[PDB]
Amino acid sequence: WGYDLVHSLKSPYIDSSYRERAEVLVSEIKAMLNPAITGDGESMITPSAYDTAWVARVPAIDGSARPQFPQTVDWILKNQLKDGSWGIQSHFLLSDRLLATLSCVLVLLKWNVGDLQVEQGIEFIKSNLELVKDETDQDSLVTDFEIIFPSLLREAQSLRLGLPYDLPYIHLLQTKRQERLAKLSREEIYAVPSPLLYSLEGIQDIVEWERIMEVQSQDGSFLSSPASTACVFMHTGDAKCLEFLNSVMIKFGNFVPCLYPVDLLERLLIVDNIVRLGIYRHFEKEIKEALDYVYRHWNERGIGWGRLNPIADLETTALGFRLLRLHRYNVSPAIFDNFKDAKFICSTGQFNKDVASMLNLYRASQLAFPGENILDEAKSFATKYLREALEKSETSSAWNNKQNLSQEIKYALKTSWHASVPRVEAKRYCQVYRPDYARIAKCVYKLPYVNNEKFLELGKLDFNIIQSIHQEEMKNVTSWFRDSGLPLFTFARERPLEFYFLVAAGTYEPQYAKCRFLFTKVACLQTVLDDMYDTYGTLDELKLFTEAVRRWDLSFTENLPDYMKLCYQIYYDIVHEVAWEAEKEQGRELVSFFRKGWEDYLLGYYEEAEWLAAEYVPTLDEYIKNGITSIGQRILLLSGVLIMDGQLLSQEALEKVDYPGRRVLTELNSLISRLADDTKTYKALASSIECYMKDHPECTEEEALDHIYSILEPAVKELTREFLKPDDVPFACKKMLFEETRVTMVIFKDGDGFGVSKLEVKDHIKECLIEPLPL
Ligand SMILES: [Cl-]
Ligand SMILES: [Mg+2]
Ligand SMILES: [Mg+2]
Ligand SMILES: [Mg+2]
Repeated sequence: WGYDLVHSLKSPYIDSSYRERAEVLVSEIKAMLNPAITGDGESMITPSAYDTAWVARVPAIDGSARPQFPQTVDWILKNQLKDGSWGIQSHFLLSDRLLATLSCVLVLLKWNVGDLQVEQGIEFIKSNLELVKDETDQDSLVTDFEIIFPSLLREAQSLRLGLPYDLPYIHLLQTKRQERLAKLSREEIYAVPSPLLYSLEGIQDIVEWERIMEVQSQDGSFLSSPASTACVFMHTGDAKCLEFLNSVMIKFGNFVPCLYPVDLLERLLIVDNIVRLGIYRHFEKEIKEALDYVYRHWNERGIGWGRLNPIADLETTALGFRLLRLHRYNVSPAIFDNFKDAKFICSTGQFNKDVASMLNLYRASQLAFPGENILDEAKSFATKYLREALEKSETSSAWNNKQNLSQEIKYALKTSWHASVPRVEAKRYCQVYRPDYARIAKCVYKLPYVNNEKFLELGKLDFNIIQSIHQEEMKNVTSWFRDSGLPLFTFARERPLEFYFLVAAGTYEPQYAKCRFLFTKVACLQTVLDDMYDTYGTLDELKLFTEAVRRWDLSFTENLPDYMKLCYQIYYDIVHEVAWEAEKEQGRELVSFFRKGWEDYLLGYYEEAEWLAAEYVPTLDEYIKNGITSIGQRILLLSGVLIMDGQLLSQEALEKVDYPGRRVLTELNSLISRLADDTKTYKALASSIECYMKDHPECTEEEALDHIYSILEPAVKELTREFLKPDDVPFACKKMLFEETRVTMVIFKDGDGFGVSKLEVKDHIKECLIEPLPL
């Protein structure tokens, strides 16, 4: 550890060829995504054999005895899998194969063709149905399986196909079907668009076709389902229905997907994945183009996965809310009123979709601004839902286990967005992201623009390049620390890597090396100043040191004890090196501004020193006032933020994020740091807890702690708004301040009062800065 560990590191990814390879990946990715955000190749989605077979049913509109779309028949005949089923070969899901195979077998029979495919299709259905012993064996269910399959299977039964119609599992499905159909308002199907419009082909005996057009989508589809739309068409001859089938055939050629379009959801999944992989900074233009389009279609009623959906979708709406707000678009969490009742519902659709909706709601809820009570409710509700989902047997289906759903859920619940290490989360996601990820709706499908090899390849490479660059910086850091004189103060612990990590883990970009470096010097100085003021020094010594702080005269230190003479000199050098760099970057005078900041900080320390010497316990108001200034986060933050390559902060601009006395970014960080620190430790002079109990003699320790959190929680919402707020402050500066707060919040998370876990601090440095991703 320390100097020796760091200088032994030898990362290959520093060589310029790796960055050059990464730039080819970036260009290839932009080319791949171009049709999805700029062109017309939108909605890239795999075939649905099940839906294709429904479209193949439509008889020629000229009245002749052939299909209107004979290419779909040809497709089906040519795409049977080796086991006799239809579906995507890479991923086997019983309900998907059962539904799709029975659908294809029936359409082939209609047109009197593919006798061999039909024979093999029937064998698969019969064979696999007889393997189901109990419920646990059915696996994950595609959308509305319980409703559609009994209906489709009755159709087969009327044709007397050789299927096991009398199996227990079959009877169970009918039972489940009746159960779903009971809670159904029939009269409302025609008045209020609902999830069931996605599967009309499964409830033909219920639907009055002459009334169903009122809930048709503007593009002629029924909830974007080709199968469902085709069904309505054969019953009504509706022209807009036909136009929708035509548009889908024109787009895909000889097949259809199970959802079309998916323009809104797809765009958001692309951005989500790019962001979580840590590679967003390469694709600013594409992310703006994607989100601008989503925002154009953002409305008070929420959004569906496609822009023409007649009803909003919680999964897509919650994802959109989060990404839009995260990217500084103005959205209101009142859109979640659309998914309420007399509160929330979303306990109806297919399981994976329901879980995805609640994960997205849970995540969106963490981006709350002050006074946004509905997000507080959303959080509670989503948390409760997700905790229950873990206890559900569906969560442990073979399919869900293969995708580690329970792990994803558990990880989501233990993960607080505010208390996160950004570089570490991206690293972890590169380890979970799947190029061949399969999703569920009416059938199993993939979105190749969202899930592919290139994303991951760039993700891993980019992470390793960034990390190797940081490893070289850590050599400079440790090299500087060693010759700095700081190691001489043996009453203070040496933590240069921990302070480096504090900034590098959030502000990682290669151009901000000077920012990380100066930040690390100041934090190293501060830990020594801190131990000097609250532990090592005597009041009389500290009065002398505090006086020299006021004078800014090196010659004046002749009065000080030897150890303080040295401390003053290092302090004086570091302050003025930071100042010089800042003036270089900013092009204006900043020495006076920095000196004032250091004065306030250390006078704060001295006031605290006087309190200790007098065994004085301040009121909580006094404690907080002093603690915001003396915790020293402010002057530390300024020492990094004013020296970010190419980021100009006028005085006016700076005062929007730094202004002692106001609730701006640096002030909120100071307050949050002080209190998150107290809540984390305090048990191990006097803290905020102890101060409240002096102010309120009768209150318990529990009441005292609870009150501290009542100050914390609102502060964190304000931090979030100040960060994301639109303004004329360089966003990179705001992000630096925010990300430093986030890493701080990781360090002090879960405040039981015992103290900080030093062992986990090290593990974070290891994961983030030491060990690369395997390629
Ligand atoms: Cl998968
Ligand atoms: Mg202290
Ligand atoms: Mg201390
Ligand atoms: Mg402490």
